[PDB]
Amino acid sequence: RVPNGVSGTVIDVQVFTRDGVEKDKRA
Amino acid sequence: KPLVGTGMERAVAVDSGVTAVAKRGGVVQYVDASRIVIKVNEDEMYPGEAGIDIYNLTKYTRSNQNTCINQMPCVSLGEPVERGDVLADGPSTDLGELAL
Amino acid sequence: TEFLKPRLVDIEQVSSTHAKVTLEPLERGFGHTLGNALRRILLSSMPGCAVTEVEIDGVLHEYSTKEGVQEDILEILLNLKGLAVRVQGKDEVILTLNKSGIGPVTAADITHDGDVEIVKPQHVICHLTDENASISMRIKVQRGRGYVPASTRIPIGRLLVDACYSPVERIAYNVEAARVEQRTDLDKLVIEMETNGTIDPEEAIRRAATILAEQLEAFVDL
Amino acid sequence: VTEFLKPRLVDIEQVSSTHAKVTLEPLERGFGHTLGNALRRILLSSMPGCAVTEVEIDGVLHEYSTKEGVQEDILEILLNLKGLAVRVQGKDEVILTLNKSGIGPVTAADITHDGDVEIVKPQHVICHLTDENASISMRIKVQRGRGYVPASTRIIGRLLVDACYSPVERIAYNVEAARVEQRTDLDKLVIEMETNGTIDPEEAIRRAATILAEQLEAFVD
Amino acid sequence: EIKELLKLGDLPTSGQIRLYDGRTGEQFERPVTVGYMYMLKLNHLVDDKMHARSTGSYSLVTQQPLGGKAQFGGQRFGEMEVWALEAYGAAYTLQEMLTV
Amino acid sequence: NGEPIIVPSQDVVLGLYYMTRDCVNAKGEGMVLTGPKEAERLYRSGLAS
Amino acid sequence: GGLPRVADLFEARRPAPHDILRLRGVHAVTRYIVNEVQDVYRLQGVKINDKHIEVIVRQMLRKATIEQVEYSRVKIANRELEANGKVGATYSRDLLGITKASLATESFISAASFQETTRVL
Amino acid sequence: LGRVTAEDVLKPGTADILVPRNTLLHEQWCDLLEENSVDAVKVRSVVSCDTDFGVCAHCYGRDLARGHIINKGEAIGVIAAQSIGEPGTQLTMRTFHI
Repeated sequence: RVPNGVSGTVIDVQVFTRDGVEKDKRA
Repeated sequence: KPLVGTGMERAVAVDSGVTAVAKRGGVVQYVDASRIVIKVNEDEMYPGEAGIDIYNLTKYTRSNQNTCINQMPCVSLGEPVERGDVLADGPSTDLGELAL
Repeated sequence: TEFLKPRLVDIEQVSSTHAKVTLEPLERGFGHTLGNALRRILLSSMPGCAVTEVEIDGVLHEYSTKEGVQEDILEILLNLKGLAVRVQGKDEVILTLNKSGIGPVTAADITHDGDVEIVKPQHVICHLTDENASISMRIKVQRGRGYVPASTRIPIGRLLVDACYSPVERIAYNVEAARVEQRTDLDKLVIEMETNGTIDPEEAIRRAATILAEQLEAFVDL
Repeated sequence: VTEFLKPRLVDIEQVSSTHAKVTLEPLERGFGHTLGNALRRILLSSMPGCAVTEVEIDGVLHEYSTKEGVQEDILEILLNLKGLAVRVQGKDEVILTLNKSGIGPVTAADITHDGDVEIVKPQHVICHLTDENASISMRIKVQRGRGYVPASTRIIGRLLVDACYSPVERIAYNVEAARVEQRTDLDKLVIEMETNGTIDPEEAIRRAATILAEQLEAFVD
Repeated sequence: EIKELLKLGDLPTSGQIRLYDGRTGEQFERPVTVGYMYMLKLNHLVDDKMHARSTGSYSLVTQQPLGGKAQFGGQRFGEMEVWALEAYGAAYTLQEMLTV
Repeated sequence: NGEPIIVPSQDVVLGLYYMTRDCVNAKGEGMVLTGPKEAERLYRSGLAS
Repeated sequence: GGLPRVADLFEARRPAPHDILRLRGVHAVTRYIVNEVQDVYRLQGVKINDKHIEVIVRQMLRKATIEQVEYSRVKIANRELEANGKVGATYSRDLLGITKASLATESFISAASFQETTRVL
Repeated sequence: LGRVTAEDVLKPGTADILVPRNTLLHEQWCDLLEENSVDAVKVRSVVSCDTDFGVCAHCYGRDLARGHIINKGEAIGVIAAQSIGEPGTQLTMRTFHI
């Protein structure tokens, strides 16, 4: 999923959910 | 900072709004890499007020051009500060002067 | 068809990082030849020790902060990049640092080790601003020569730094006339050395001369 | 950490009997200049040899004097004498005599033979004689020394001649790129050498390297 | 005023000094101007501009390669390049580029 | 037209122009040489301008 | 002078080249146009050989009248008729600007490619 | 320099011929004619050619990019158009230098 030729480090992850149903363990 | 300048660096740096400027004078009470606390002088307090100022800083945020925005404190513990003094630096700023 | 050979005649120590070396005597033209060869060799091929890795307890990456510490992790790494250490007997060592209370954290706070020497104890690393704050870290030191970026050489929480192994900072040289018995065509060569305090001038001169002599063997060919 | 690269490719090409090109590969980054400059300096200014230093001519008392019966001038005669190569064995100062009569080229084969002294190029032209009446008589001084000494730094009808003790006529070097298994930052050294025929280029290179190496004996361990 | 400041700093008032060659140790034949100047790094990095392609994806109506580094595109051979190839006389290169 | 298109400029012109100029009372003035190689030797040794 | 002067010389704008050709021969208009263009180009120090302007001029004058037809067709027909010992034809040459000369060609694909697709089609 | 003599041209002296008709004038011929101070010469031109659907080599003359005479199968119209067009464009973007 990382575009070819681009590296780096992960510093932030965001999760967006509406008023619906279901949720994940990481969320 | 530039060794050779014209004298307009402070105006640009302060009026841009990328730094942190003291609203009221006082004494530095607590400081770390991401927060500043100021204890306000006696003759600048409204009645019935605790009298502390808290400044939170921006840390590693991306701009519209995928660059970096970061603020850094430039005061020590127990220092006196007046009104309009620079408490933290923004991107491309050195002690309150523009530095590209 | 015979030449006079030079020798070491004087070593003067201005301070712990500044030195002067004198070679005497020399024939016509040999001073500049030896001076330029030695200057070129001394600035690129000397060995040294440097910090290569670091680990801090609650730190995940270098783009973050720690509560009670005035600097960022990246500034701490940049500060650690300039620590000078003398090591004997090994090519790798690990040091531990622990500190608590309000104040500066210097190189004198590192746990003592039998065969490791720290030459500038007053070097500053970070500052603690809270009375209920503490720090603990582990630092890895290796030996080498040259300049190796971290990207070229390549768990979560282990941080790499760029390694600059060279202990030499500045080299200069001068050629002057010499006083010899009844002869007025001889010179002396003076070399001025500025380093970080982790190498001996006499040993450096001997090492450079050995490298040059070993490189000159291929030209006596068949 | 104390290990350094050593060259593994040595190439020699002989363009003539006195002209050679040598290629050396590979070297550490920056070592080509270090070795080439030192070798060039030593070859240019410090090698020993023999050369002609002074000349005496019977019919000439001044450098600008004119001698009848010869096509060339004193200046050109000195220029021809400056390019004469000779080897002297077991001495450091030799006087040679030259006497010639007739009409034709006068070359180096006309010098009086004297063993312990040998001439590299017998057919080296000295001058020409035009008429039967004319004759030439002259004396040559040969000494030993190092490098190059101009006559301007030293000034009975004696004429001074520039002294060329060094056997090297031309030296040059060049540095190019080389790689060893993706390590593409290494050096390659190329050397061009021309001598006057007394010795061959390879012997001169070996002698210069020996001279340089013997100067470091106190420090190398 | 610049010359007075230079004199106060114990420096030549012409602004020129002697330099040596680092590869041979020889002195350059004329004095050279040396000093300090302020430099900037602009947002045109070669990491964002290098691109190459051999084969890839094509359009829908006109079955020609797509354009743009973002979608792995090819370069455009326009009218003026066709004129240049016509002026050279290279018929096979032109036919190769136009069809295959 | 007919004129060439590959022509030196700037640094090359300056270098050749500097080599080919002459001065008055320079070092080594008034010598007699056997050829260009002697001139190169004299220049490299530092004995002539 | 300048760029518009050149762009107006090649389109035979009326201030004459028409009368110069009709009265003194195309050999004169060739020299006239060559000199007029080189006058503009020589002020700035630009060197161009004279062949190329002659090529453009030859392409400019390409039709004839005796409606309007192609010069080469008329020449070929006259040669064929004179091969049989008959009476040929007499014609007067024309001259057009480059924009008009391009749109009047025996090929309609190139004309449609140039400009004004709808009218040509 | 690089044309072909259309008609009879001779030396300035009477009844003396310098260059034969239909010759290509290279550097040596030009120097020779400049030695005798030749007044004027007649040459062949592209515009006066009877060839239909194209032109012929001798009416064109020398090919300036090589030196010899022009070869068959060369597109001279595109070359002429580019040669005329290019200098005006280069004149454009150098104005701000002054």
